[PDB]
Amino acid sequence: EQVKLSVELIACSSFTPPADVEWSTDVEGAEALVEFAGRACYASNAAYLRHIMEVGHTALLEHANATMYIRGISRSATHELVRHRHFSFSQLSSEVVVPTLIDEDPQLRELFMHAMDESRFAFNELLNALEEKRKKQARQAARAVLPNATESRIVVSGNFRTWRHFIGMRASEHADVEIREVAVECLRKLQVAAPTVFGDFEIETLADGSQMATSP
Repeated sequence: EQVKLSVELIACSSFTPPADVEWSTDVEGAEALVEFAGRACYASNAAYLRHIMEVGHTALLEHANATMYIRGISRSATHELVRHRHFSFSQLSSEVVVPTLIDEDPQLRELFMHAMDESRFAFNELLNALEEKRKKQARQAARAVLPNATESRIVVSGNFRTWRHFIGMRASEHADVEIREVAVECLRKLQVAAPTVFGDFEIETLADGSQMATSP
């Protein structure tokens, strides 16, 4: 069965100022935390976070964290995701993800889904023969025939700087296609959660229908 990408923001930083500190702000949560961390080194929130980014003191963004639950991401794009070492992961220990270039062609999709069945048939058949004559090891041996398109479900956490770095690298290049879509959907959720920290990124749709994000 074919599944599509679904990214859900499941965690963000909840902020509470210290009682004795004389300080108030217009925003609530992670952006108030980044503002507190900035002022703690020595007008409004959005004006202040614009200045942090302008001077490029991104070490302050490391206090705010966000967690994503990502579904409908292939094993290969999950491998590209875990290459980013400053994230923490929890991965799922049948569903299949089809590349956009194949999905937009019904002829190619029919052939892709046929190959997905072939792999599943080969997996089931090998697993049976392995369990005929320890069974945890029979499953992980049989999994060797499973394609890169196999859907994985992953919980991913990192600070705002780690996110800004992931988006800035993946949502810009072309190359690769799936990891872009993941990065654009992550940014979109982060722009709802933290408008100013992630407002410099501009989401645009390309000629071929896929989206990308760039920053000056």
